Amino acid sequence: QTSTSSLAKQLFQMTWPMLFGVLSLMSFQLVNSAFIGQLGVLPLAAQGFTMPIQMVIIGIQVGLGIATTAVISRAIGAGKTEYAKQLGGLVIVIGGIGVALIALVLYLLRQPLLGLLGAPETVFAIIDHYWLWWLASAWTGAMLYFYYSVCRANGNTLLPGTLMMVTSVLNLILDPIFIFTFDLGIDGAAIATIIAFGVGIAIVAPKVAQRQWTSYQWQDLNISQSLTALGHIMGPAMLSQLLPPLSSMFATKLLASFGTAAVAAWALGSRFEFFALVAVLAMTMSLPPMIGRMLGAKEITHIRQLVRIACQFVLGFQLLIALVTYVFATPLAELMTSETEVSQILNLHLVIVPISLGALGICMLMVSVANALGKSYVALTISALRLFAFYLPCLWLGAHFYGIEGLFIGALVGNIIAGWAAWLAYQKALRSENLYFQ
Repeated sequence: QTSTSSLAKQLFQMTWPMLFGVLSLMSFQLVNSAFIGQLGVLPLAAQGFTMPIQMVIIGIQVGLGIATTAVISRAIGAGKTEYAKQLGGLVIVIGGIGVALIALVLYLLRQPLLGLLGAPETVFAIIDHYWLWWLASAWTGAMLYFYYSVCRANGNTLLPGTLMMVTSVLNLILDPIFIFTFDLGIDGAAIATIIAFGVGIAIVAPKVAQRQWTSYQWQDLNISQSLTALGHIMGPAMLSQLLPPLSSMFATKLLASFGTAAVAAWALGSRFEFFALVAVLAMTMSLPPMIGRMLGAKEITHIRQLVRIACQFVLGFQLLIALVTYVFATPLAELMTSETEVSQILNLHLVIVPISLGALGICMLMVSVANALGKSYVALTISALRLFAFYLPCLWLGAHFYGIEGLFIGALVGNIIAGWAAWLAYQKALRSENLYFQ
């Protein structure tokens, strides 16, 4: 009886610092957009065309972290102590060089990239000097995140969780000082980020080295086999990241047919989703290290128990959020926007979609769990199935025959099927190979 209780408590202590960390980031990024917005239309338009490349940088970013968490934590479970810290140092290296190359390429090809996005001619002039500072903030942020991945892989989410809160507060304070006081404008937004993340790096890196989680003594390390182990998970994981923006991207091509108010409501509605799913998002970062470590230690019974405990939480916890959002949908929508036409559409989104978020959370959880078991291709399938087989077809059918209301209903049944399909893929993955014999 203690076994279930012990696992449930281990999961909670592992997840709650990740949760407060995730909440800190999204909170600041909202306040940061308000700060940039006070500069003018053209600056805010410049930040708008930067988000596409950000989601790609972040896509590559967490793709490596997922591989890092899975490969390293499993080595610890197997008792491969030295191999675990050598990999830690290897991740920091390939992440540092790889992201530096992307950032270098992105800046050189800015003029064509903004062409495919079709930006105003004035926005080009802002990007020329903003992306220099911003891509530097992107590299710095990726590095800090890589240190976090090494911490989580060693069973520590408290330290990255704590530093995410510290890095957000510092970023919040430096924002008005560098943007307005020092009068740097939009550049001050990126500069405030480099310093906030740099200070985060200054704290975590000595701590990680102190516990010998990173090593650069690669004298007895098979580089090619180690890069194969990482790349095996990293490969499909990045592709899995390229799909969720396409869920909201392709949805805005459909949206434009119903006016400028339907689009604005969906931007707000989908923004609510991320906050309504922070618990699952945090669990996506705390569950893989536990699973990966147990897989190496052949604790297969506890893996099944933990995943089911985590599944029961997500299903029940998102049911409550759905219920709360349901009864308070009208004042919530009117609080999120003062545009009456936008509020009414958003009102409909908050009583239809949120009840499906428990199913979508399961889908998210299975993708992260599948990756932790080394099943990166099983994970990619679930992601691709969710997007092209269920979500997009259901959105389009509802939008074609029933308009904005049908589109929301489509999102509902699309998430329910996805989550139920994600669970079955998981069950099938356990029967494909006996985990007791690797």
